[PDB]
Amino acid sequence: YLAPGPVTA
Amino acid sequence: MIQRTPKIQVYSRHPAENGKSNFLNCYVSGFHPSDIEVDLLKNGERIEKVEHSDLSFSKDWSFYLLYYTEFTPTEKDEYACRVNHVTLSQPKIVKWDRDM
Amino acid sequence: GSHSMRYFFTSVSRPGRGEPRFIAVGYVDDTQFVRFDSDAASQRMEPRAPWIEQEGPEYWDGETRKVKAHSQTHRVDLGTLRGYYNQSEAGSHTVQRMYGCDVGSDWRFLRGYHQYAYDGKDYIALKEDLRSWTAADMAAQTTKHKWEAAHVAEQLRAYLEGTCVEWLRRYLENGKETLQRTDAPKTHMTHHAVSDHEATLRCWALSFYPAEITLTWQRDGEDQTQDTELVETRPAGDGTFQKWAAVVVPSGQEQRYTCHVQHEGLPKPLTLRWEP
Repeated sequence: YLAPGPVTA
Repeated sequence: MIQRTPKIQVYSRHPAENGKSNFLNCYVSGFHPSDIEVDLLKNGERIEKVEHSDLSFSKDWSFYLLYYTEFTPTEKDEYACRVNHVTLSQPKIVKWDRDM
Repeated sequence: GSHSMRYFFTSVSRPGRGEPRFIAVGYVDDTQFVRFDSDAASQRMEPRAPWIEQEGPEYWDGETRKVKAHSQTHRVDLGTLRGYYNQSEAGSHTVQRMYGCDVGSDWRFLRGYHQYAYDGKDYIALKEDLRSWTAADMAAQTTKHKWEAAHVAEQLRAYLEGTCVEWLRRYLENGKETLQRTDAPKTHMTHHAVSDHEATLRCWALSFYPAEITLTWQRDGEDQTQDTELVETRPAGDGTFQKWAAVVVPSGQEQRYTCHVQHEGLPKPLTLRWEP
């Protein structure tokens, strides 16, 4: 179960 | 930028017995960047029905992949894995040895 | 024993034309269970183990939306980092991400991790407390500041300590028949006459799961390192692993040497000694 969409660098 | 050459192991899934069906594996690991060309050879020619794993990588970020195909060893047929990568000036061929 | 769930993501820019190539894999322990590949036709998160096929279409819709969100974040990062590092738009670059959680025997949270790399080197990583970041250089330091102002650690922590563990447990229960079976290595020893005066003994460990194993040679009860070779642990292709270790010995002295094998699936380590 993936994490929510990550935050950009 | 930071290039790591592939380690190559060529081996069968199961102990090799002439005339019995088996899987030939070429395991390439420890390389970066990810683009790589891997062929399996029978007596010099590229085998067509070769499958590979999904790209993943290790603790030091280096990539690994498994290539494999179905085969039937015999006394005299040569099998091998040929690999090309930006870190190699020419493709490297690694012969299968039953005992390794 | 202990378990983990981990995801691996790779993106490779294609300056000549189009979007980056993106590949994602998930694992429970050493078992791959899902994949996504931007170049495959489905454009969906796909099962790679039978016990995940259980999951209904909302699972798969959800995972598919999330994984695409990951590929787009990486695509933006490839552009941002090329500018932070002052690189030309001509070359191909790579971003890599890995995160997940471990649980102990008791299936309670043990630890979580989230790490990110650019061109094969550490860029930024979550610290063990899951509240703060490790940046490797001044570009990553800029990313650290952005993620701190945006409270990224909190929300990761909520997932690593909560959601991740909860799903790991559900998968362990659903994939019980394999995921909670350990397969002890099948071992044997081979003998190769190198010359009239030396021989090689090779100790094999086959068809074992999980991948963690130790093979060590001893001579008259003490560890030996000189004149040995140890191959890296390698996948058999059916979900188990293989390894071997070899030692060169004077011919006629084979009985002095012993191979010791340790693995989670073995109550006692095994000892092998030549004379079948």
